[PDB]
Amino acid sequence: MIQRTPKIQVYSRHPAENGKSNFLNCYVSGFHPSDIEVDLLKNGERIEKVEHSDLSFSKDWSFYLLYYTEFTPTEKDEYACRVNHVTLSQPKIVKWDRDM
Amino acid sequence: IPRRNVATL
Amino acid sequence: GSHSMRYFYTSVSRPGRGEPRFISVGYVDDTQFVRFDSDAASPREEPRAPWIEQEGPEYWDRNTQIYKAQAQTDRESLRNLRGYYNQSEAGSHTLQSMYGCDVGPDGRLLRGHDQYAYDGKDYIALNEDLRSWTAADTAAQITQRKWEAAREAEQRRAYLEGECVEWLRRYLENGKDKLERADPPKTHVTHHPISDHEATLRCWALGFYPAEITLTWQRDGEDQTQDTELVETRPAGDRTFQKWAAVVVPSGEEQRYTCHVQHEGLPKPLTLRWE
Repeated sequence: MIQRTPKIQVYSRHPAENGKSNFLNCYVSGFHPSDIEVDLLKNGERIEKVEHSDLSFSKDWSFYLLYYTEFTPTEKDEYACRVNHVTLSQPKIVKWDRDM
Repeated sequence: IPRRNVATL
Repeated sequence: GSHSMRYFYTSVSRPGRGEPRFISVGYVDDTQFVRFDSDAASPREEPRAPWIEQEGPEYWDRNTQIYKAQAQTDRESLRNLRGYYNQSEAGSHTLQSMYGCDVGPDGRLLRGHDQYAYDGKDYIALNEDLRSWTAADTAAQITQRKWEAAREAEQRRAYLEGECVEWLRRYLENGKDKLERADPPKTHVTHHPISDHEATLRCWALGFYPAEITLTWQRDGEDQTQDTELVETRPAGDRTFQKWAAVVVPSGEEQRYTCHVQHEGLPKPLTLRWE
């Protein structure tokens, strides 16, 4: 049985502007098996109604999903993506940085 | 359009 | 140009919790256009691109019945597979399937694809000749002997050379600019002081289609491959892609650095700079 650790990127659909509606994305890729838990966090709290792309996979059979929610970035509000997978001994938290 | 295929492995 | 259609199926067993979960998605090049999920309230093929919505109710109805039958077939395959590998009947296993056609500008079949992976590992693949199989191990040889005896490759050829190519040709016509015309990236450079002696130059490519792209930094015309941080190309969530490349440079040396962008949608390769 192959296990592959997820790669994670957290980013906005468009370049962030404080007080402009946008999309917060958490792209989880390269993982196996497909069982995965992905939460978007605002100030450490789970965002509800978060949607995701249909389970797909690359030429090497590794899975990818986009988790996304509508959001209005501000100066103060902190966003992150929290991923749980059999390959991770701890949940992996990647912070949103508007410059990345 | 997807294929119809009833072959099992 | 050259184009592809692919169907990606994932079956995941959950013994004790009911039949395996079956998910299918269909792609033309880098565009997803259909999905099916066996665990939906009313499982059916659904559109995921605007240009397939035009397809009539018999299209949707045929495909739905095919996915439901394939979920049952995959369920049988997973049973056979845990048997071939002498595995516990309690555990969860994955069967993935990937099939479709590559066609040239003339819309003629270049290559057919029809392969399978079990627990994330190559299991069996139809060869380029579309008449013979490559088995990964002795388990896969069981499948191979059965499919040879049953002339499965001959049955599958018909779809890959026929319906696959003609329906792709149809989708390409109906997608029009969305599928045949590349969307060039919107590019810009940002500058991120680290300290009084170092700064990050980040070269952005946003909103491009298809996904294939090259971003490089050059110092005085020389590639800076060793010192470039390149993120994996990522979906924007709106059918377009994003990428960036970053280099750490000495403060006051920014003018020596240029970002170079290659994408199908650009009239010619771009040179960008901090400006």
